[PDB]
Amino acid sequence: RGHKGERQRGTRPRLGFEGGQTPFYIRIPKYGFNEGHSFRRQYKPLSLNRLQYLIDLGRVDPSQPIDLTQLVNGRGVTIQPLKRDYGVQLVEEGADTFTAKVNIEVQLASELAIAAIEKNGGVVTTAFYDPRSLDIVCKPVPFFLRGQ
Amino acid sequence: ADRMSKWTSKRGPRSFRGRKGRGAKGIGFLTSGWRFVQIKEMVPEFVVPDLTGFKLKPYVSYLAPESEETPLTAAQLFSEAVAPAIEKDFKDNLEKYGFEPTQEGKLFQLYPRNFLR
Amino acid sequence: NFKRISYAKTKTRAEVRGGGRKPWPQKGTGRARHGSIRSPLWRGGGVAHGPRGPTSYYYMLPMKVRALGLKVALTVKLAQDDLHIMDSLELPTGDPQYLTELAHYRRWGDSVLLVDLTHEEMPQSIVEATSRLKTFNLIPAVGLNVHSMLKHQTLVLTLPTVAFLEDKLLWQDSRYRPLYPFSLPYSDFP
Amino acid sequence: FTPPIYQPKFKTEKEF
Amino acid sequence: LTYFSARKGKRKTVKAVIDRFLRLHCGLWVRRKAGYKKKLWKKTPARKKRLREFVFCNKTQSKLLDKMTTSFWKRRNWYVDDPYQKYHDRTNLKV
Amino acid sequence: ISRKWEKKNKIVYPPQLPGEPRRPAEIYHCRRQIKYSKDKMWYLAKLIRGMSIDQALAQLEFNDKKGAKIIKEVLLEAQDMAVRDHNVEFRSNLYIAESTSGRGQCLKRIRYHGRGRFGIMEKVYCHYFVKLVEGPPPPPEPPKTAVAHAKEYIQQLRSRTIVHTL
Amino acid sequence: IGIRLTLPPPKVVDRWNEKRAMFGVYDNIGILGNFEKHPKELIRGPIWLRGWKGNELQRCIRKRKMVGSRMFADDLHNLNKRIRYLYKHFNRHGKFR
Amino acid sequence: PLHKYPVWLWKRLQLREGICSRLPGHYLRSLEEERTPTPVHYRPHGAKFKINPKNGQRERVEDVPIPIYFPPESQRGLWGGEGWILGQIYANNDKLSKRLKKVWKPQLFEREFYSEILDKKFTVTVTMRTLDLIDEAYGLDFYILKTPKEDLCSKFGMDLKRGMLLRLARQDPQLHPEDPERRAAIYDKYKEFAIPEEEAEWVGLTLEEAIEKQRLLEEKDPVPLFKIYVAELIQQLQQQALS
RNA sequence: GCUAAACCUAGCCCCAAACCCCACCUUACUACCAGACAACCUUAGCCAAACCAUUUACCCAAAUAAAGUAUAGGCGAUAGAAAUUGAAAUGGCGCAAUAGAUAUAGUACCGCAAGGGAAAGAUGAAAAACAAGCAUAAUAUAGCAAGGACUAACCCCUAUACCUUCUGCAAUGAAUUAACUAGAAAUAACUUUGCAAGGAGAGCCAAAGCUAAGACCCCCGAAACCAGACGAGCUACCUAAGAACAGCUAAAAGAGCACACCCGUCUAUGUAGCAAAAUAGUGGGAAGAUUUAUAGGUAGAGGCGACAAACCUACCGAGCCUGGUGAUAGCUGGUUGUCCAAGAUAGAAUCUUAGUUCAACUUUAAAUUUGCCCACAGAACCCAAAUCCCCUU
RNA sequence: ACUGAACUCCUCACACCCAAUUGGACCAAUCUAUCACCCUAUAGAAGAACUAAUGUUAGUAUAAGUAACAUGAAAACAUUCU
RNA sequence: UCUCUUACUUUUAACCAGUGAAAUUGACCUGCCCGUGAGAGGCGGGCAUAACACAGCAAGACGAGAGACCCUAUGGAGCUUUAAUUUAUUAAUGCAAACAACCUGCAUUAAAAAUUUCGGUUGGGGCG
Ligand SMILES: Nc1nc2c(ncn2[C@@H]2O[C@H](COP(=O)(O)OP(=O)(O)OP(=O)(O)O)[C@@H](O)[C@H]2O)c(=O)[nH]1
Ligand SMILES: [Mg+2]
Ligand SMILES: [Mg+2]
Ligand SMILES: [Mg+2]
Ligand SMILES: [Mg+2]
Ligand SMILES: [Mg+2]
Ligand SMILES: [Mg+2]
Ligand SMILES: [Mg+2]
Ligand SMILES: [Mg+2]
Ligand SMILES: [Mg+2]
Ligand SMILES: [Mg+2]
Ligand SMILES: [Mg+2]
Ligand SMILES: [Mg+2]
Ligand SMILES: [Mg+2]
Ligand SMILES: [Mg+2]
Ligand SMILES: [Mg+2]
Ligand SMILES: [Mg+2]
Ligand SMILES: [Mg+2]
Ligand SMILES: [Mg+2]
Ligand SMILES: [Mg+2]
Ligand SMILES: [Mg+2]
Ligand SMILES: [Mg+2]
Ligand SMILES: [Mg+2]
Ligand SMILES: [Mg+2]
Ligand SMILES: [Mg+2]
Ligand SMILES: [Mg+2]
Ligand SMILES: [Mg+2]
Ligand SMILES: [Mg+2]
Ligand SMILES: [Mg+2]
Ligand SMILES: [Mg+2]
Repeated sequence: RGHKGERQRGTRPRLGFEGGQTPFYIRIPKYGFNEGHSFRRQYKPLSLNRLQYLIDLGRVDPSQPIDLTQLVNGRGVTIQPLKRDYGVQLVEEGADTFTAKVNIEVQLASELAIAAIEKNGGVVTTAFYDPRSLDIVCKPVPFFLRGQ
Repeated sequence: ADRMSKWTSKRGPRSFRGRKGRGAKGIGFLTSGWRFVQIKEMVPEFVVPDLTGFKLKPYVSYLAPESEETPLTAAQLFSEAVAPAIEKDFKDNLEKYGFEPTQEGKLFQLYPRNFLR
Repeated sequence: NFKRISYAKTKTRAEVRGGGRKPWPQKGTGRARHGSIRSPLWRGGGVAHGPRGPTSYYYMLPMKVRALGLKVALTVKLAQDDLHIMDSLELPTGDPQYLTELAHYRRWGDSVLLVDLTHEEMPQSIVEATSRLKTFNLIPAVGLNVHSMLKHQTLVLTLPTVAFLEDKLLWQDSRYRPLYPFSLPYSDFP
Repeated sequence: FTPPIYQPKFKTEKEF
Repeated sequence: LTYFSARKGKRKTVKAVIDRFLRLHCGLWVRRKAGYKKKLWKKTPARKKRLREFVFCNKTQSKLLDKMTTSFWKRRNWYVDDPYQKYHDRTNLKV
Repeated sequence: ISRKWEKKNKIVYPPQLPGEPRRPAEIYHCRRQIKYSKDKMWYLAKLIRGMSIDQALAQLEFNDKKGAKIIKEVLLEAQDMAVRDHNVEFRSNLYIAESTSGRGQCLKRIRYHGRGRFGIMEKVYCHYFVKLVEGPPPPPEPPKTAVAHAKEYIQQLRSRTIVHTL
Repeated sequence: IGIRLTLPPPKVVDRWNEKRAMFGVYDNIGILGNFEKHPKELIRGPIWLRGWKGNELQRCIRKRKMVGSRMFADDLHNLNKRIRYLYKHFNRHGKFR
Repeated sequence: PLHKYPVWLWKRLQLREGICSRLPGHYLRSLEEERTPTPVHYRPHGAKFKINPKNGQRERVEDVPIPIYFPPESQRGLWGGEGWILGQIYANNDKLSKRLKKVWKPQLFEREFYSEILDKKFTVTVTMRTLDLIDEAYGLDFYILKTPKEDLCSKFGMDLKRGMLLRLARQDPQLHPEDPERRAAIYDKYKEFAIPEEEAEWVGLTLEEAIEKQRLLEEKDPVPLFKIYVAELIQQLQQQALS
C-alpha cells in the first residue's frame, strides 16, 4: 500500500476526480452523441457471403421461403429484440460470388443486395416487425409455451 | 439501592411500614381517631368437629388392599346421586331431583364460590 | 465445489452484543484509545475478516466441458482396464457374498461402480446384492459422474448403458449453439 | 479531569 | 463511481461520461473540443475550425472512460444510418 | 499443581548386595500453603541447609521470624516419620540435605488508594520442602588454599597450546 | 504451553459411508437426462443462494430481497446495517479506484 | 431463524385464526378488500400511457397517491376524503433552495345536515369538498349511502351509513311514526341501497368493534351439566323402553 | 520442584423444515368503596459530494433477464424503473471454554435511573476405590552482552538494541509469557481449458470470438451530529408544611463580640492522601437576603442562575444512556511464513502544497527494430564550461 | 620496501546484500476429496502464520519484601491503673 | 522572618516481628576526561576498574506521571453579526375562503430562531 497517505488508508477520491481541478470528463462539453440511443433501431447485418455459406452448408434451405425464423433456426444470425434489434438487413458484401436462387424476407435490404438476389433468380422482400412480433418470430417455441 | 430483596413492611419509613402488611386478612375497619372496629363476622370461625368416638387415624394400616384411583367426575356423581331417582320417577321441573337453577339465595354458593376452603 | 454452501459465519464488531459506549475517554486514563469493548482487538470482540453468512461456491463449467470430462473418464477406465461391459446386471442370487466373491475372482478393484440404464428396470437381484454393500455401488445411467468413476476402482456398464452414454455424449458433439434451454421442445431433441 | 476507573469487584474477591 | 449498486450489486455507469463522449467499438473515445461554443466572435477562423472538430482521447483518458462506463456501452450497435459506422473499426493498424 | 515431593518418599530401591555400602536413608517432607512469603522463607531454608537436624532445630527455636516455627514443626514431623517409617535408627543422625521454599497458590485482593485508585494485593502463600539424609552432616567445603590456587594457575599455564598454527 | 501433551483421540473416517459413496451422483442430470433438470436444482441450501454466487454485499442484498420479510427483527436490522457498511466499503474504500 | 410466513401476512393469519375467524364472511371480505380512494389532493393522470416530450416516446404513467394524515377530529366529522397533507416544499419553489416542512390543512366549517332516513339533524364539522359531494349526490343520505368506506373516510360517516342501512333493511316504523305514507316514500326513494339486516349490522365496524360484537353475540353462560345429563339419561331410558 | 501446563463437551453459529392455589397498575407482586385522563401526527442526523447549502442506495410482497437500460441529478456525487420474461424446491470443507450466544447469566458486580455487564469446568467403569516467574544454584576488572575464537566461562580482537516517522540519527512503542489481533471486489487485461464464426443450459457477447476457472484492493482511534429514553435522593431556583440559632453588649437592628451551625481568607500537612478537594491552625457570617430535615416541581435546540457561562448525580460553552454506529478522520499508530529478482527526486493543476489526478520514473508480459556512444557539416543578430544534431565505431 | 577491502586472482560453488513498489519459486498448520496409517501424498478451500498498535484478556516479574498499616500498662486475665 | 542558628519533645525516621501496594520497566555485564555528534554509560583516543550489601544526596539518565506556546486539518463546537441561505415556527396585516370574529390557503412585513462557512502567500499585529 505504500507510505502513509490517503491511498494507503484506502480513502482515495472517486474515479475521475483530479484533486480539485475540473475533471476532464466534466470539462468536455456535453454533446448528443448517444441521445436516443436506446430508441434507435438496430438491424443485424446478413451479408450475401454469410447467406451463401449457410445455403452451402445446408443450414438454410433455399427450397422454402427464407425468413427471420429460418435464419435464426439455422443459426445464421442472432437477434436480440431486447437490445433494440429490429431484424436483419441484407448486406451487399459477397454479392459478386452469390449464386443461390432464394426467396428471402428481411427488414432492410441494400440496393446491391437486392440486385444480386434478383439476378440469381430469387425474390427479396423487406418486411417490418415490431419488437414483440420480432421476438416471437425469432423464438417461436417459447412463445407457444407462453400459451397465448 | 437494593432492587432484588423483596419489598416488605420492614423497609420504608414509618408511613410505609405501617401501611404495608404481611398478607394477614383484614378483620375490620378504622374509624375516627384510628380506632379499629373489629367485625365479628369478618373473623374466620373454625368449625371444628367433635372427634370423640372417631375411628379414623392419621395413618392407614399397610394391610389395606391396593385400589385403582378413580377421580370423581360430574357424570359419576350424577349417576350415583341423581340417576336412581330420575329413573324411578320416569318409570312411574328438575328442582325436585336436586337441581338448583340459580346459586343465589344459598348460604354456600358454588359459583362465584363464597365460602372458605 | 458447485454444490458447496459453507454455513460458517462470525459476528462482526457491529453484531457482537453490547459495545456501544466508549470504554474510557480518549485522554487522561493513560490507556490505549478504544471506541468499544467489541472491536476485533478485544477478547470477546468481533471478527475483522471472518466468514460471512452462508457462502455459495456455485459455478457451471460449459456442458461441453462436462461431457468431455465424462468421455475422458470413460476412456481412462477403458485404457487402464477398469471398465467391464455386461450384457445385463442380473445375478443368480441377491446374496452380497456372491457379488463380492465374483469381483475378487475376476480381479476387480476393492470398489465397483455398477451402472444400469434406468432406475426402475434394475434387476431385483443386483439391487438386493448392492443394497448391503459399501464398496459396490449401483447407480442409474443418468447418475454417472467423473467423481464416482474416479472414487470407484472399477466401472461396470451394461450394453444399454453403453449405447445410452454414447448417444448422450456424442450428441454434445455436432450440436448447434442453443437457441434456448434444451428442456424446451426442439425439432429433433427428445 | 478524568474520573478514576474501578475494575470489576469479582477479580479481587476470589477464594480458594 | 458505484462499483456495487445497493439494489442490484452491479457496477453503475457515470452518465456524465455518456452525455459527453462517444465510444467507437474499436476502443477509441471521441469528444468535442472544450469552448467550441464560447465567444466565437473573438476566435480566429483557424481556431474555430480546430474547435469544431471531433477529437480522439488519450490512452489513459480512454481507460478512465472505459472504467467509468459499463459493458453495455462497449457493445456492437448496428444502427441504421450511423455516421460513425466506418469509424467503429480500425484498418491497417500495426501494433 | 505439582505434588512430586510427597511421591519422592514412595520410591523403593532394590535390596543391596552384602558387598555394597549401606545406602543412607532419605526422607522427603513438605508443608503446603504456608501463609508466608516464599522470599522470606528462603532465608530460613538457606540458613538450615546442610546442618544436622538437632542444630537446625536449635537455630530455628531462637529465630524471631514466623517461618521459623513452621520450619521447626516440619523438621520435627520429618524426624518422626524418618524414625517410624523410613527405618532411621537415630533421631539425631539426620542432616538437611535440601531445604527450599516455593511459591504457593496466592489470592488477589484490592488495596484502596487515595484518589479512587487501587492496587492488587496478593495474599502470598508458600510451600516448604526438606530432604533429610541419614548420617553426619557433610563437612563444609574448606576454603581454597594458596597451594591449591598456585596448582590451578600452573595447570592453566601448562594447558597452553600454540593457538592458530600447525 | 499452547501444545497438547497427549495425542488427540484417533479420528476414524468411513470413506465408504453412503454419503461419500453416492457423492456426486446426478451431477450430470442435465446432460444425461435430456436437460429436464438443471444440476443447480440438485443444490440444497438457503433459498436465496441456490444456484447463485456473489460477494458478501450481493449475498446480503439477495438475502434481504428474498427472505427479508421473514427475517427476525434484530437479524433484519443487522442485515440492513451490514448492507449499508458493505456499500460504503466497496464503493468508497480500497486500494484501486 | 426465519418466520414461516412474511411478517406482513401476520394480520391476515390472525384474521384467519380465532374469533376473527368466527366473524361473518361478508364483514371479513369487506375488511380484506381494499380499493384506492378517489383522488382528492392530487390530479390523476388521464391515461395509462403518455408521450413524454423529452424523447417523444410512449411511456407508462402511474397515479401514486399523496399520503394523507387524518387527525382523530376528522372521524367525528364528514371530510370529503380530505385531510392534512404533511409534506415538504422548496422555498420559493426551486430545488436549489432550502427544504421546509409544510402542513396543508383543510378549511373546516360547522354545518347542520338533515338525514331523511334518520329524521334527525346533525351538526358536523365539514369541508367544502364534502358539501360539493353532498350536492352531487343530491342529499346527505344519498352521499352517505353511495360513498364507499375509503372515499367517506370518517368513522362518523360509516356509523351514519350503518344506521341508514339498518333503517332501510328493517323498514323501521320508527321513521316518521303516524306517517306511514311518508315513511314508505322515503324507503322507496332510498330503496336501491337496501341490504339484508344481517349484513347491514356489520357495516362500517372497525375490527375491534366487530370482535366485541361477535363476543357479545356468542357469549353464553355455560349450561349446567345437570340439564345435559338429565336429558341424556332420559333419552337413554326412552331408547331402553322402546327397545 | 513450585507456580503451573494439558484436555472435551457444556453449549453455541448458519441454514432447511415447520407458524407461534394465592398476590400483582396504590409504594407492583398490597383480600374489600362514587369513576371518567385516556392511543394514532413527515424521522432526523451521521455520512458522500473530498467544504457545504439542492442532493446522497435502505421487509419492497417471483429468482433470472430487460439493466445499471429509459430516466432523475448543484445533469454532480450519485439515484434508477417499467412494459416484457416466469424458474425450481436435507444438514455443515461451522466454533470447541480468550472460540461459539453476553450467557454457568442478563446472574454477580457497576449506575439514582434509563442502562452497562463479567469470569469460570475439566480424575476415573466405579470415590459405596513443556511459557513467563522463581528454587535447586548470588556475585569478580570491561562495557547492546554477542561473534571470531580458544586447552580454557571471562580475559584477547570486532561489533553505535529493535519497530515506526522523518533526507539522516534524535523522537514514538514495547516489563515479560500465553492466547487473540488487521487486504473483503468489479472494469478490463494476463495464464490455462472447452467450443469456434460462433460461444453460452433463454437474456448476453461476437469483424476470433465466447464460455469457465485462476489471480488485485486492511486494522485500531476522535472531538462531533441527530432520534428516542433516563435523570432536580448532588447541585441552581422554587412550592407545602416544619425545625435550629448558647452566652455577653445593646435594644426591637439584613446591630457588635462570640458557641452550636453555615462558609472557606491565609498558612502548614497531604498530593495513589483519612479524603477523586481532606486535616490542623487561622479566619467570614452566626435573629437573618440565615442555616436546615421532609415531600413535591422546573430536563437538555432545554432547566436554573444575587452572570461565575455558574450548577443540572465526581469529567456541562450544552447532562447521561441507548440507537443511527463498524459515524467520519487527506491525521497518529499498527499492518503476522521462507527465498530470489528488477527497483530512486521533472514538472503541471488543485480551498492546493500533511492530500490527490495527470505527467516523469519504476515493475511485469508481448510485438518489432533499431537504441546509446557519436566524424565532418550545421544551429543570430541585437553587440566561458558547454549544449543540441550526428556517419562510423 | 611493507601493511592494507566484500576490488582482483586463486580451489570449489554460485539465484543467494537497495526504501516504497513490482515479478516469481517454495511453504508451516487447519478442514474437505482420495491416499497414507508413528504423521504422509496429490489436489480443493480458508477466521490460513505476530519481536511491536501507551493493542484486549489472563499469568508472573521490576520497583520491593520497598511505601504504607496496626495493639495504652500490669495481672489472678477476676481485676486494677494511666 | 532574619543577623545565625541552636536545644529538646512528638510524628517521621533507622533496626526486629507480622501484613504488604503504586507509578515505572526494550535488554543492560549500567564508569570518568576530551572529541564526534546539534545532545554520549554504550561511538573514537586516553584514564579508571575484585565482589557485592546498608544509610544518605539529588548533578545526569533531555528522570517519571501529568502541563503550557506556535502551526496544520477543505477537524469540531460555543458566541456575535450589516457572512450566505431560509421562514419551517410565532406576531401582525393584505387578498381569497366562509358568512364581524374563528378556521383554512396564498402573499408581505418583523420577532425569533435554524443549517452552513469563514480561500492562499506576505515571523505575528495594523494598514496594505
Ligand atoms: N438442514 C437441516 N436439516 C434438518 C434440521 N433439523 C432436522 N433436519 C433434517 O430433518 C430430517 C428429519 O429429522 P429427524 O429428526 O431424523 O426426524 P423427524 O423428527 O421426523 O424430523 P422433523 O419432522 O423435521 O422434526 C433429517 O433429514 C434431518 O437431517 C436442521 O436444523 N437443518
Ligand atoms: Mg504519499
Ligand atoms: Mg453497536
Ligand atoms: Mg463472541
Ligand atoms: Mg472514594
Ligand atoms: Mg462531505
Ligand atoms: Mg465465552
Ligand atoms: Mg520455565
Ligand atoms: Mg515505554
Ligand atoms: Mg431537591
Ligand atoms: Mg443569640
Ligand atoms: Mg448580625
Ligand atoms: Mg461575566
Ligand atoms: Mg468569561
Ligand atoms: Mg456529570
Ligand atoms: Mg475509521
Ligand atoms: Mg537487486
Ligand atoms: Mg478551486
Ligand atoms: Mg491534506
Ligand atoms: Mg589482504
Ligand atoms: Mg489471522
Ligand atoms: Mg504471541
Ligand atoms: Mg503488544
Ligand atoms: Mg518481592
Ligand atoms: Mg528503595
Ligand atoms: Mg516506613
Ligand atoms: Mg519489615
Ligand atoms: Mg561529551
Ligand atoms: Mg543507594
Ligand atoms: Mg543513557
